Amino acid sequence: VKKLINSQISLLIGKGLHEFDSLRDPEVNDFRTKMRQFCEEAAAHRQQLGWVEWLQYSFPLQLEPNRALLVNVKFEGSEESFTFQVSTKDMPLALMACALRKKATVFRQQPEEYALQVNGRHEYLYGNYPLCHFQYICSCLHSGLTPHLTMVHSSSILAMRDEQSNLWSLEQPFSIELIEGRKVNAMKLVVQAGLFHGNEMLCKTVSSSEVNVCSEPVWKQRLEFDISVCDLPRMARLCFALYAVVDCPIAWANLMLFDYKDQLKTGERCLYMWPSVLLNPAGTVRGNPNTESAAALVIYLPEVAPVYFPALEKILELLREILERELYEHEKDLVWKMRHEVQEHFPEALARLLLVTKWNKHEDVAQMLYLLCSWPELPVLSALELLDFSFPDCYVGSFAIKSLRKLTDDELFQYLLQLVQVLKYESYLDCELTKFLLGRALANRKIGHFLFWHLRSEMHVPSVALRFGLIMEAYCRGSTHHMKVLMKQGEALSKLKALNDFVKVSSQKTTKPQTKEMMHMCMRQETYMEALSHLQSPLDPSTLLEEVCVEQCTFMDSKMKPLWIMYSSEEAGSAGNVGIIFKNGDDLRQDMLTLQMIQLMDVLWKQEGLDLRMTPYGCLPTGDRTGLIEVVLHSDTIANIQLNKSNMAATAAFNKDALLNWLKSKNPGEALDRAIEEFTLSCAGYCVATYVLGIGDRHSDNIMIRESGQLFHIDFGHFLGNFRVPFILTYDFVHVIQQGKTNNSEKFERFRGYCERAYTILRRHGLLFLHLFALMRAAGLPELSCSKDIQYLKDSLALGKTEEEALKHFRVKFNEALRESW
Ligand SMILES: CCn1ncc(-c2nc3c(N4CCC(n5c(=O)[nH]c6ncccc65)CC4)ncnc3n2C)c1C
Repeated sequence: VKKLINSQISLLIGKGLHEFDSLRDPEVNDFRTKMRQFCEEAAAHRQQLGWVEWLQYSFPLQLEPNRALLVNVKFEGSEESFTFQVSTKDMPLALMACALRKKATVFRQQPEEYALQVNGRHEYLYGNYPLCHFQYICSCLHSGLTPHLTMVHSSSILAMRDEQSNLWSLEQPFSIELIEGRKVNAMKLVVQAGLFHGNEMLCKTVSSSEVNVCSEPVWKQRLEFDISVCDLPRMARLCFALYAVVDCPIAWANLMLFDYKDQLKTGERCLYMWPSVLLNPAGTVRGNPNTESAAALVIYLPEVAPVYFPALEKILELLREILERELYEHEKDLVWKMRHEVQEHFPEALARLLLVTKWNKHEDVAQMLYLLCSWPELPVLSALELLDFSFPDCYVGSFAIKSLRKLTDDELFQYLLQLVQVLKYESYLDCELTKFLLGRALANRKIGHFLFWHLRSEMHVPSVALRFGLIMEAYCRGSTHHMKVLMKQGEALSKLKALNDFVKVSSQKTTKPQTKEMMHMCMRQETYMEALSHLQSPLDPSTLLEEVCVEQCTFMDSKMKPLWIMYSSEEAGSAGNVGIIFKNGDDLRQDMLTLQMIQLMDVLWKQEGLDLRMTPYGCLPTGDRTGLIEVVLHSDTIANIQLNKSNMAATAAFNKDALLNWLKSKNPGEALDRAIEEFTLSCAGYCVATYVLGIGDRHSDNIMIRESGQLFHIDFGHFLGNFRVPFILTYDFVHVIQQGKTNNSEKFERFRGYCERAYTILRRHGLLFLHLFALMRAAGLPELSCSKDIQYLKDSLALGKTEEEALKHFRVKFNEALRESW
């Protein structure tokens, strides 16, 4: 029971709980206890919520960002069903009323006491929303399906809730002693060091002497820095970089001069260093957990008495506009001088002010903190900038979190990826971000679900394993029922990896149709049939992966042999037919980030009243170079369509005609003008999106098109011009945009109009894209590793330029892409 839950949580996080105890770090012991209570309390509150409020936790409504329609409905106990005529603008209650009246006429004798469960899905229909706003109904429109719903009474819903229950006086120049080592290299060895607050240095870099290349060296040098003990900030960081010289980095190590309880770090410290794959302030402040092979640096932090960092109470007592839109020294002085009026008249310039203050001056810092305490709540966009590595202070961070509490579950969900990456900056295990995320995660099952997998995937990384395992453990104490749902997924993912290795070996000896049959034999085995069937999709907790259709399952013949897994459900009909791509051996983190952005562009466009028919399909990294991808049904690649396949409905003489012929065959009659509008809008957005993000290697094999006419791109392994990518236009698309005519300038200017509208809309939001890409420098993706990668986004959107200049410059780029297009 208790051991079962503990051994289940270890099974789930992929790390033994005992490994946390064996450290004997009281910070860790303190984190597990504080959080467990926090998380446990959230579950207690959650058990007293009303059935409709419970549905908002467990079944978050999936909405869309005069005409009637057919709809099927039924009840829980009985299996008989009925159909109705209802408006797109009608409410769930209106639908539930006719459903109640039809049962009241068949049964022969209160809509507010029912909820419409989508059959064979983890979705419900309720609230003050017109039937059109629901994704499941909006889906039934384009597919022409019959919505099948179950009338679940308030009593039955509460039965599910029940069954799912669980100081300044020290004015000496700061110094430390450098004792001995235990490393390998061959020359002479040196040890640089330095103090930091964020990216900036608190003083100068003090190197040691050139001891010869050969040992477990001994220096025993008192390294005295160019800064006083009184001038050290609460979040002072001390780096170390060991290297050889006659140029060669060997290892790096960082640590906080203060502890988590605010006390200055005393005496003797052994630092287990990480390799290099010169000085790295961004890197984690905890030591390498591979104690055996990891080299080290033993040092002494001199004592000075039990000294603690001053409490708040103590600190509390201690041509202007022209430049406020980096800066000079005479300007830095002006900004700092005027600091009072920046609070009063320019509160949203806080981030700019914090950068001009001297963090190596406890007076400037006390006066800065003093102002910051009485600063007003900034916007969510401004708060995201305050979570940058440049703002390490806790008071700043705690205030940034204060301003992100207003995020909706959907706005939180949009930024969640970046919020998990900021935890990699965090100096102390317990923090407000962790407190926030975890609290929000326990308030919404979809946020908890998605946060979980964001943590769970990076467990194989040593720098975060401890941090993330602890947060996940906490979540499982708070979400005991969801933990089981998540295990079923883990077991499925566990099998998928085993099955995929088989398929990878098999393909090297045998052939594809044999491997395919061999693979299906493995799937039919007892453990695989139970493990891969019946589970909520990791890509979408509302989709249910029920019966795995083994005959339809396969893999693509491409290096990593990605598995193609297909599902079906009797209870859902066609809505229960869903496919997933399991990938292993490649990192999908970049693909998820490229997709997150495309989806954000669709939101910012949709918010300005512009729907460019984008297809931001699910992609979820779940483990070590492991993840799932969502199969977008009723779609095929341009290469598979351009084949110009023999005796198909799209037989064409030339390549240009292949595309449009495919659309005529999938959208006959009046349906084709809708499909070309769909194609034009989606193409505009994907032309703009791939241009802004710089997505190269765009061949017909990785560009797709839906049977509805919507264009979409796949395989986002290379972004930000890291194969300077130009704007791209293919003649085969221009031809379709032009309704299959060599000259339809009428349509072409509408198209060019969408590319111009879209492009400018994103420039107005250029800072959001920059603010979110700035927090991803924590993640460590090969192509999001420096300011030069952020410079691509600044340049592509042209933020330094005005609207007039950027649009004029973009029209030339658009024309240039049109000239190169044959
Ligand atoms: C990063 C990888 N990635 N990202 C998105 C995707 C991806 N591929 C597809 C797809 N495909 C592309 C591959 C096609 N295909 C083929 O031409 N030969 C095949 N053999 C076996 C299976 C599939 C085959 C079938 C249609 N159809 C629908 N959605 C998709 N998504 C999200 C992919 C594959």
